[PDB]
Amino acid sequence: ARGPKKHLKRLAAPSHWMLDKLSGTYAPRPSAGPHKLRESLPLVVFLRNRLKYALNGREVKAIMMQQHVQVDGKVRTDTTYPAGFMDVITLEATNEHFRLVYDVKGKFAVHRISAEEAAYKLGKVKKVQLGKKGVPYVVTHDGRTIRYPDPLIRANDTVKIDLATGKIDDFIKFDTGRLVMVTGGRNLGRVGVIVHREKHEGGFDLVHIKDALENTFVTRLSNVFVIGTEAGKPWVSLPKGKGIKLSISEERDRRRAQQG
Amino acid sequence: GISRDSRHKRSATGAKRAQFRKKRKFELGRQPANTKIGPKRIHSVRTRGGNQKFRALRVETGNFSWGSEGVSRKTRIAGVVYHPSNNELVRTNTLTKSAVVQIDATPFRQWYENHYGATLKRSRKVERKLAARSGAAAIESAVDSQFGSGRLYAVISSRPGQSGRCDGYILEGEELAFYLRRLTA
Amino acid sequence: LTVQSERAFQKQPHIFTNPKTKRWYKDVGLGFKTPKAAIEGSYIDKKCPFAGTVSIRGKILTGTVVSTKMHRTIIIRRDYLHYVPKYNRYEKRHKNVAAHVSPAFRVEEGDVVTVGQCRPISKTVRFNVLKVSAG
RNA sequence: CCCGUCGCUACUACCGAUUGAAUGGCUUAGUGAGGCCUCCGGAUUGGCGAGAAGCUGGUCAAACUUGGUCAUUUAGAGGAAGUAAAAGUCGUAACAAGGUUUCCGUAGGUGAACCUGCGGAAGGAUCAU
RNA sequence: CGGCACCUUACGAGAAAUCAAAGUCUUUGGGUUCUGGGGGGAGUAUGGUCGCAAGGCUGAAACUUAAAGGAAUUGACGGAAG
RNA sequence: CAGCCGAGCCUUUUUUACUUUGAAAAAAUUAGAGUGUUCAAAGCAGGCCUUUGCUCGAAUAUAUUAGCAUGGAAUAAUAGAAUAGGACGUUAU
RNA sequence: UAUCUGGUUGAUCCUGCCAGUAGUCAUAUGCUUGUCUCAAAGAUUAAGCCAUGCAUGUCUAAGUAUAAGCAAUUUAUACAGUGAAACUGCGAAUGGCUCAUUAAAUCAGUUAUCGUUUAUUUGAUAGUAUACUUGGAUAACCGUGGUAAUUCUAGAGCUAAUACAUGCUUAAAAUCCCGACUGUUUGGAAGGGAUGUAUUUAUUAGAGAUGAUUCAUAAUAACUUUUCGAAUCGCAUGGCCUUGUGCUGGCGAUGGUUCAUUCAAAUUUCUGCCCUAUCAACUUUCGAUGGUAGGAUAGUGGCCUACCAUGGUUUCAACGGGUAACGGGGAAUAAGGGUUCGAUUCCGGAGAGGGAGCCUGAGAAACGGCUACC
RNA sequence: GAUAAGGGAAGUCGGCAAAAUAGAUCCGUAACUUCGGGAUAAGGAUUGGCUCUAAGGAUCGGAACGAUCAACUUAGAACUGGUACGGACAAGGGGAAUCUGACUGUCUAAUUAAAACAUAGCAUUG
Ligand SMILES: CC[C@H]1CN2CCc3cc(OC)c(OC)cc3[C@@H]2C[C@@H]1C[C@H]1NCCc2cc(O)c(OC)cc21
Ligand SMILES: [Mg+2]
Ligand SMILES: [Mg+2]
Ligand SMILES: [Mg+2]
Ligand SMILES: [Mg+2]
Ligand SMILES: [Mg+2]
Ligand SMILES: [Mg+2]
Ligand SMILES: [Mg+2]
Ligand SMILES: [Mg+2]
Ligand SMILES: [Mg+2]
Ligand SMILES: [Mg+2]
Ligand SMILES: [Mg+2]
Ligand SMILES: [Mg+2]
Ligand SMILES: [Mg+2]
Ligand SMILES: [Mg+2]
Ligand SMILES: [Mg+2]
Ligand SMILES: [Mg+2]
Ligand SMILES: [Mg+2]
Ligand SMILES: [Mg+2]
Ligand SMILES: [Mg+2]
Ligand SMILES: [Mg+2]
Ligand SMILES: [Mg+2]
Ligand SMILES: [Mg+2]
Ligand SMILES: [Mg+2]
Ligand SMILES: [Mg+2]
Ligand SMILES: [Mg+2]
Ligand SMILES: [Mg+2]
Ligand SMILES: [Mg+2]
Ligand SMILES: [Mg+2]
Ligand SMILES: [Mg+2]
Ligand SMILES: [Mg+2]
Ligand SMILES: [Mg+2]
Ligand SMILES: [Mg+2]
Ligand SMILES: [Mg+2]
Ligand SMILES: [Mg+2]
Ligand SMILES: [Mg+2]
Ligand SMILES: [Mg+2]
Ligand SMILES: [Mg+2]
Ligand SMILES: [Mg+2]
Ligand SMILES: [Mg+2]
Ligand SMILES: [Mg+2]
Ligand SMILES: [Mg+2]
Ligand SMILES: [Mg+2]
Ligand SMILES: [Mg+2]
Ligand SMILES: [Mg+2]
Ligand SMILES: [Mg+2]
Ligand SMILES: [Mg+2]
Ligand SMILES: [Mg+2]
Ligand SMILES: [Mg+2]
Ligand SMILES: [Mg+2]
Ligand SMILES: [Mg+2]
Repeated sequence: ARGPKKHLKRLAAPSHWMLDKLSGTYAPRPSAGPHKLRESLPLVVFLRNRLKYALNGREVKAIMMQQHVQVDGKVRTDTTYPAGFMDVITLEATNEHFRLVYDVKGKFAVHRISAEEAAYKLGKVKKVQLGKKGVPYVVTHDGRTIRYPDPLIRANDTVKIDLATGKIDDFIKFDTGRLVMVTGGRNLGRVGVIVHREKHEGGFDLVHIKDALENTFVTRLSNVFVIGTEAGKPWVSLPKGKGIKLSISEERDRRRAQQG
Repeated sequence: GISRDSRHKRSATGAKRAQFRKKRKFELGRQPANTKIGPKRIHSVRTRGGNQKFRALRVETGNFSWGSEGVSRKTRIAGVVYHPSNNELVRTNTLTKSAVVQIDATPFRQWYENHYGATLKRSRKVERKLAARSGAAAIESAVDSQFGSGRLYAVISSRPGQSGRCDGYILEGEELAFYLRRLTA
Repeated sequence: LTVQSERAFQKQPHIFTNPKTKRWYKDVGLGFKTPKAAIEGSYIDKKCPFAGTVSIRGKILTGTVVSTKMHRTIIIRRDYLHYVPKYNRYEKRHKNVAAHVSPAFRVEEGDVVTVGQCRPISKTVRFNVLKVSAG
């Protein structure tokens, strides 16, 4: 109606932000950016609701206006900047590096990483095509455009971005046996290897994935993210739980043993 | 104003539809350019997204292509001789797309004679180059005959009310024979 | 029946036959075979899936032809059972879908055709015939 | 026990001359603001250009008058009902073979119930000679 | 074999009278058409349609009302029989 | 030892409907796990010997016609070889 | 809690309703009311009418400061701190409210854009065949005012830009066309033009992507009331000597073409809406269904025009009428199946007294914008 | 025999007389009905001139095509003018009701044309 919306009602916010109902009428509307609104995590949510460094939105803005927060090695001062999957957030004042990777419960884990691993990131190739003057380029899942990619790189592949020069270190071809994290649907956050890709021309290709505990699930290729060349060899540190889904009874047993 | 919405029509079953909402700006139309022949007069139109369209209200010349020869030249437009949509556009000389027009033949005759040497003082190398181009210099009879009148048949390919250009290609082959039959009747 | 029956010359756009007739066609994909009447024919149809500029994408439907009285357009009847949960039973219902048929196909009322979705090519036509089974 | 005219009171709805009345939507025709596009125009104002008022023809089209139609309310002399109230007048049609068995369809007649003809039914007063 | 019926019983049904279907229905489902939803107002008013007409078919509402009704029992009564 | 499902071989070995499973399916609301808001309605908190910090969480089901993908072939439809214009010859001429 | 009870009779068993009974995230009202937590609330009738006040403004070191403003003399005689007024930019198209219209419409789930526009964010992307830096306006300001009256403004005099309008600076080749001369068996050539990117055609690759394209991209010939390839702003001030205002250069603001991305938008496939036949035929003059060409649009499309066919929907309920009808998530009650409700905390739609038309802008047919009628 | 400001039947027994309407094309058309009508109901729009366009045929030739010849009808468009145009002529006013005769028809030549006569239909008589 006459133009873009600028507000986000609290109840209409993505559920994986884990916002409380009664704290207010509105929720942080993520800005336009590398990641989609529904699949992002604004820095205000990360710094106040997750890390609890800031006590309120005034404080998260005070933190970010002092140039502390970096996303993918670049300073961001937008409190609603849409950080997303595989993004690296650096707070060198506290000497902390985080990567936004889904945990098996469907949420963005607070996943601390070493400084050496915080120097790169992975990106799922969305499309490969030719730019002006016949220069090929790759579009990753976070909207990055890398020119002159390896001519072997195709869609659904994973590239390793140097994240300081923006170049491609090396890549992983999408194929059977590759380590995968699921980035959408009800299997979001699970980690396994590709068992069989079932093609459907004009429809949605389906990928069969086997967990490390030999559990098999099916998910859309659009929800499939290659993160490693084989089982047990991920190119990034996995969050606690290793993307292994436990039943609610198993979780209850594990909590009973963990707590006594 | 002019609206392109489908709400005002009656359904495929014939039922009249009730009025759903007021006319929206993203479904507007505007008025035809009705391009004539005369000294160039072009008005810009501010379109959706801040883009620009050009209403050619009057044009004299255009870019016309000889497809077989692979050459394009800017030439005057003499008049509209045939229009498959409405004969009143022929009567009033209104330039739209797919209008059959007569264009000045001089730039193409000049290119042809300079390129091949025939009709419709040189060095030895130039004469040899022309001799090499010979054999391919024989064109269709129906096209050759027009050069006597100095005016070639062409069909407008651009949309003058959209781009401000009145461009086209020279009629050839069975398409030319088709419109020749249409003209003579 | 002649190809050049209109006030304008009928031809495929930007397909040039140099005098000093070349036909363009394409396969529509989704495992549908291009009829040889399209590869080898002479009709001109901008709305044909195989020789025209339309593309097949979206839904693939099948139905029974109930009308061929329009030029290059048919109406197919799709029969289905609608479930009424209160009575735990069904009722017969139907919907009429208008589809474009290219001259590469010959259809009569009673045939079963497979139509693929295309861009709106008329007020009521959004489907375009891809396959015909005689009835 | 009980039926119907007739008489009193009250209420509800109906028909009804009045080419009755009022309110709202849609619409033919006529008239038609205004914007937009276009056509000239050329106050004045920079060095051929910019350009206001206005003008031509279109386009979208509010709004008014008449007519038509749809819809919702409402008056009415008089006419003809229904119900409630009390069991007032006249009779006694039904319930017993209710004193002419009753009832149905149909058609005449008549203060009223009703009576009569024709053909049916038993829900008969006969499951039977 | 087909009919028109009848007699007995009640497995069974039914409120009962009664019913070989009015049974095989709370142990509820063989197929299918029509009709009813307390008594009146009322098969009336209105609109439509058929009819020469008489009328047929379709068909309300306001209002009013605590019963109306079915089968059977005992008694009372009968210008019914014994 | 029986029983219950799944298999795999050997025995001459066209269109649906239906049903299974899956993918994708907003939150709030509903059901429901955890959690002494002093109880509760709620909320999504919270807990640790008292912490220049450590640390469980924020589950899970349901949606249901339609569409998509999928396993099954009972039940109910549909088509085929009758003027043969029928089927196979994979390397038949 | 898968429940019933009173009323027809002298008594009986039924049919059957009336009455009783409980709940309501269901309203009103009467009587009554001590505490804690939580909390709806001018929807219904009148999308009826409104006094008054407020509800949308906005400046960083980084667009423009000669305030005849304040403040201090300081690294500063171009300015330098702070800072009204104005110009410029952006926002005002979000939010909030309401439910009048609306019955294949909205909406829900599910699709599509190989059918389009997209400010902004985020990635990429431009050496292209007067320069030590171009002009002339205007506001604020000063002072002359006119009107009873308004967020009215008029003459005259100044003056700025990231406002407005223009304009150069550059690699190395190489390729193509014309071609004086020349070689003279067809080669060499002086001299002229053209190369980036946008626009619009025509003709060629496309035998890297897609299920699929006339896709991406490239090439040839031209075209264009010629798009833009920075005449901008703050802080630091470094390096090389050929010590000349010499040559070079660090972190940033803002901006810019195209592609991608994101926030969106517009159309769009399939199936699904309550009562009514005392609504059975409807649509098609003057678009109804389809074909061809065009116009218009951001783009598809009878969206509109011209010509041509005679089509399209319907007892599987079309069309018409009613709705005390915005749709859905949901709500009440509930053995199961159901019945009833949903103006209303979220999502979609629509409207801003009734209509209609527009300006600006990426975005509005906007109403705390304008124009006209009622 | 014409015309007439403003009003518009107030005139008169009474709209008597006059006026208004009028051709053609297209649109639209109620009650009632003996279903045939009512009906030109009512009520609207257009119409000139000029310049064009389209459609509608015949006979020959072996042909969905050529040759030759030919009549005025209809439809559309542009332009044009003191908005005029069935330009003179020609040419319905209309509607709602009551009484009455069914209708077409007939008579009092020279004061009455009617509701009178006749009529079809119905009935009676010889
Ligand atoms: C010279 C002839 C005219 C003269 N004008 C002068 C103006 C005038 C104006 C009038 O009014 C404006 C008017 O009113 C009537 C009459 C006149 C007379 C009438 C006369 C002819 C006429 N005479 C009497 C009757 C009659 C019969 C006919 O057969 C007939 O045919 C030839 C004609 C006549
Ligand atoms: Mg809003
Ligand atoms: Mg796809
Ligand atoms: Mg059925
Ligand atoms: Mg109505
Ligand atoms: Mg009696
Ligand atoms: Mg009697
Ligand atoms: Mg007697
Ligand atoms: Mg008697
Ligand atoms: Mg008698
Ligand atoms: Mg007698
Ligand atoms: Mg018996
Ligand atoms: Mg019997
Ligand atoms: Mg009843
Ligand atoms: Mg009783
Ligand atoms: Mg209200
Ligand atoms: Mg409210
Ligand atoms: Mg309401
Ligand atoms: Mg109001
Ligand atoms: Mg209301
Ligand atoms: Mg209303
Ligand atoms: Mg913004
Ligand atoms: Mg088109
Ligand atoms: Mg078309
Ligand atoms: Mg309907
Ligand atoms: Mg409403
Ligand atoms: Mg409720
Ligand atoms: Mg609702
Ligand atoms: Mg509702
Ligand atoms: Mg609602
Ligand atoms: Mg609500
Ligand atoms: Mg809302
Ligand atoms: Mg609006
Ligand atoms: Mg308001
Ligand atoms: Mg208004
Ligand atoms: Mg507003
Ligand atoms: Mg408005
Ligand atoms: Mg307001
Ligand atoms: Mg007078
Ligand atoms: Mg007068
Ligand atoms: Mg008058
Ligand atoms: Mg008078
Ligand atoms: Mg008088
Ligand atoms: Mg008098
Ligand atoms: Mg008198
Ligand atoms: Mg007279
Ligand atoms: Mg008339
Ligand atoms: Mg007479
Ligand atoms: Mg006489
Ligand atoms: Mg006499
Ligand atoms: Mg007389």
